[PDB]
Amino acid sequence: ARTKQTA
Amino acid sequence: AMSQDDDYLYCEKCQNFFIDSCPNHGPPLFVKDSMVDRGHPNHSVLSLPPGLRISPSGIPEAGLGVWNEASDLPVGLHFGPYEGQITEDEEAANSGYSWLITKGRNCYEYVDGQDESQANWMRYVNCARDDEEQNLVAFQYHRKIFYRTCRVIRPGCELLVWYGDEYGQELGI
Ligand SMILES: Nc1ncnc2c1ncn2[C@@H]1O[C@H](CSCC[C@H](N)C(=O)O)[C@@H](O)[C@H]1O
Ligand SMILES: [Zn+2]
Repeated sequence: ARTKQTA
Repeated sequence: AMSQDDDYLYCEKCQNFFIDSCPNHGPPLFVKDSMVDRGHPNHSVLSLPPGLRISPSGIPEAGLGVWNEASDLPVGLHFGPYEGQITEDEEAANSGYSWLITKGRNCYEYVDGQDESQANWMRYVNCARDDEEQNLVAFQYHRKIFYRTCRVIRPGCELLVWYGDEYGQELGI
């Protein structure tokens, strides 16, 4: 869950 | 939708999407990383653009961060691409240094900046906890990730980007 995600 | 399309840039001030230039503000300034030999062990640190500095974050217990030093950074300044190891392996999902890259149509990659010899300085940019300290927006462009300034950044201010809602919950925000 420590995955950076874009809008 | 232009909103969701890789080929398009976005102008903060106008709310315009464009391919080459905002019709009002012209083409965006992309700042180059500094030159460093591929695979260098301190590649991520050494790739840092002039005018910035890697120093302990102002966020408590957040490790290192990236500070602006030289002069005011204007709105709409672009940084990147975020570098790292490209992979679909889901243990990359957990490094804490990965961005999801959407290849469209329910398929995706990770770019994992965990390894300093493969990553660039953007791995050191910390996560904003409130929209008042956020001065970078991460976004996907040409199948890669870039950060752009969404406010003026004065000397002595830390650069801070929003990691997405899932990682933010994980950070307790
Ligand atoms: N708002 C925040 N609060 C607490 N820790 C944060 C944070 N933003 C980033 N971090 C820390 O930084 C990690 C993301 S990687 C960012 C660079 C890291 N600070 C480093 O020293 O290399 C997270 O796992 C977390 O430990
Ligand atoms: Zn514009």
